[PDB]
Amino acid sequence: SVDYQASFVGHPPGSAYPKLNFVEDEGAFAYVHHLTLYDLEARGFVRPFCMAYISADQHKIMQQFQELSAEFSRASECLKTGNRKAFAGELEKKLKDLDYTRTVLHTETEIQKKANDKGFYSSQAIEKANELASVEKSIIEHQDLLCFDKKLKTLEELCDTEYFTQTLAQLSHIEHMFRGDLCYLLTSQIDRALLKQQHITNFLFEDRHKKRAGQNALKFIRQYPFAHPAIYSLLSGRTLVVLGEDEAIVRKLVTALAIFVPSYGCYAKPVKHWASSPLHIQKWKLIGLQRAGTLHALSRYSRYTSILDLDNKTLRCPLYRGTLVPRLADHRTQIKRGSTYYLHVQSMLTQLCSKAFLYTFCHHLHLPTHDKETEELVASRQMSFLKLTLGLVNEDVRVVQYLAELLKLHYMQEYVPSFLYK
Amino acid sequence: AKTEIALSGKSPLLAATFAYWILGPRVRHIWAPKTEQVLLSDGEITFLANHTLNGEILRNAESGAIDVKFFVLSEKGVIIVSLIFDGNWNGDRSTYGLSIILPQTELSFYLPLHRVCVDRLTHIIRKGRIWMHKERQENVQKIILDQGQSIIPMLTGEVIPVMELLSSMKSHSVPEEIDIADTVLNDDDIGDSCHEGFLLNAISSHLQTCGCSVVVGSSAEKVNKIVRTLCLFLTPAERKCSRLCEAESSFKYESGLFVQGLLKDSTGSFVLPFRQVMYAPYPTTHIDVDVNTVKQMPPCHEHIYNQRRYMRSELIFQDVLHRDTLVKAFLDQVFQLKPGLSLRSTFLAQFLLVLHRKALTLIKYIEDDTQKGKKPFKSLRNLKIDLDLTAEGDLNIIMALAEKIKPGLHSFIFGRPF
Repeated sequence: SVDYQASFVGHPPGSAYPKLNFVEDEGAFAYVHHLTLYDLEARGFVRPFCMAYISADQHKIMQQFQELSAEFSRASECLKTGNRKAFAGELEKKLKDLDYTRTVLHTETEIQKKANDKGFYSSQAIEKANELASVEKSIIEHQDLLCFDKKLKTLEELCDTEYFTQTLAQLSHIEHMFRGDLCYLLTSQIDRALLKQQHITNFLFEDRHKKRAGQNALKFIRQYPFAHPAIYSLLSGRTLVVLGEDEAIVRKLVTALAIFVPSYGCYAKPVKHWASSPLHIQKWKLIGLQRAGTLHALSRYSRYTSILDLDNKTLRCPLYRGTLVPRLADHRTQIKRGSTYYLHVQSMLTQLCSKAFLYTFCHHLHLPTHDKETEELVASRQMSFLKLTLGLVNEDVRVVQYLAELLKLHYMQEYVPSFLYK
Repeated sequence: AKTEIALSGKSPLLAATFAYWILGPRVRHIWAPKTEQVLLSDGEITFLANHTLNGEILRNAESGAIDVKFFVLSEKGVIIVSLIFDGNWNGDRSTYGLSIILPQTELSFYLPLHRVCVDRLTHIIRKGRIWMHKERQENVQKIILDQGQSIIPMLTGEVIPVMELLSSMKSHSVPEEIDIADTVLNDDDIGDSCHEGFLLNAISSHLQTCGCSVVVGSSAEKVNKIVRTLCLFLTPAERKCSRLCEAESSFKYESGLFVQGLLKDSTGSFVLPFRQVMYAPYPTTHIDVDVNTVKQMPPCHEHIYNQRRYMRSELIFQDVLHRDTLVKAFLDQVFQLKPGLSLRSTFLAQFLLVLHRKALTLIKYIEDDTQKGKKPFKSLRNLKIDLDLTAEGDLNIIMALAEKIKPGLHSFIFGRPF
């Protein structure tokens, strides 16, 4: 029933010194990393007391076995270093305690009595100093390479865990790592398993309010008119600013649409998210300005801009007939969790990356090319889009833009109208 | 107290155990590996078998069905995977248990196979659990007084391949980590109606079903230059559970793994074996390199299970009808990336990356709509258009990467309608 089984049948009968074994179930579906904590002041001078963690399905362990049994390796070993460290030190402490016996033993024996004792107890009083001094060297070597107190012995063994916090840190961190189900987890390995080989697609594009940072955008697109070219304007760029009356909203609704921005590369993000109004500058491709001084750079930079007015709707660059953004965003969409809408967005961008990936390469489209030199090749590059399934001449800009992002980094390591409607 | 079976190969696994349950015996009879230079002493093995015994004794209220065990003993380095049986009375723990014994440092090799191994053995007990009433023969009570002779035969032969199967993957050294594209794709372009038209037909078929099937050809090299190619489309944990087939190594169709091989098709008509193909985890293809054709079995979980239901208790079907634009895309330009360099692999992953991510949405998507009684999804008509899934070639593919993550997903959607 309700959880009690941390040691119920989570303890194999010793069965080896460091061993790591398994249990079946009925509802247990368990796993055990049997670790004994041998205690001098304890019967057999040993203490099997093995902490691990137990989950369900028999599977989210079995094929996930390594790192769980590679971190239970690190965690359970870590505490073993600690209680021994308390135990190793205190053993000589009670050695000195019994060393004081000899200090009295010598005085008592044969002082005036002339050894009126046997005294064969003195054999005990000296033999103990040997094997305890022996297991000491066993402890330090074992450290580097390879009745109420009896249960209360477990206390300091469990108490010194609290001190030597690393054992509390890992099992806390372990409880963080694995979760209720492996699958959403399992992809995360696979997702990052793939990412190792391909990194060019990583910098060219985006890759913890992310529940809200997604959900707000879904509440954005699904019920905000004219928002469609906004994404386009944002995706293509090459700049955008958004001003509003109360700044209590722009913070909320510029983290929503921050997903779409192509970060320059190995940086944090290009969304300044707002500033004052000097507006000198290819360094910041999203700004708030929360605001006739602005109305000048409004028109002085009639190129590379856009606006908003929550008071009465507007923008600057609504020209788009293609189908790509409709796939990136359709107002007749049923995506619910929003966080999932992030995934649908996140996935699609890889395709946009993928098409963009192709255009950079193919080693038949750059200046070395078959037909001729002047502009035929620029016509020739157009026929690449026949292989590259463009949407419309507007989409030609996007994929051409991502070259510039990709072209720049390989290089480093080496005109538009404007509408508006209510 | 032993039976020596030589293994064809270099480095097989270790022995197996068949201890009995009146008084719990350490071990009844032990199978043997190839005539190796040095083994692990039976006396050590006898204890190791007896070690699970009292561990097995620890179980209460024996079971309803056969259940698993698995040991790794750092002391006396070994990896053990035992079973608990269902008793004859089903309450009196007449368990006997069995486990192939595995040398240390080979759990990396083992663990991806662990599904294979349990499957192979759990069938043996399914055969074993009768319970051997042929040993309940017409015989005098002196005979009815029996275990150590009449039990081993049907146990012997049916457990012989398991060591060979496990030692097979060392021989058919299926690529563990990576490959430079000694596969097809390293070529410039095949450029022809048949082969290029074929190449798409297979890979699509290789995907709408999770697990590929034999490259049943007659070249043993051009036969092996497809199995390493169609396996770029599967996980690094699936770089194994595959086989690079070898020239006449007398190796049958084994249900467990889901990329395979053979050669020459037994020089004549050879059974699938029709019985063993169901016992695979998925439907699968029927790729050739002789005919350059393809086939496939019914949809992975709405009809194999029903076919499974027909045949599980008894004890080349269709061609690719679908042409995903997404894969027709992929394959069309992959050769256009000027091969020879590292480009295609990256593109491959980016293609692949999409599928898992695009799979993951569909995972989240359907699991988002709260499952309830009278409440299936029923929104597939919305689902198709919504997620950019309109090419029926593309839908089932991502629907086919579902089951590899949510095994019950595919029934959760098609069980009610079909």
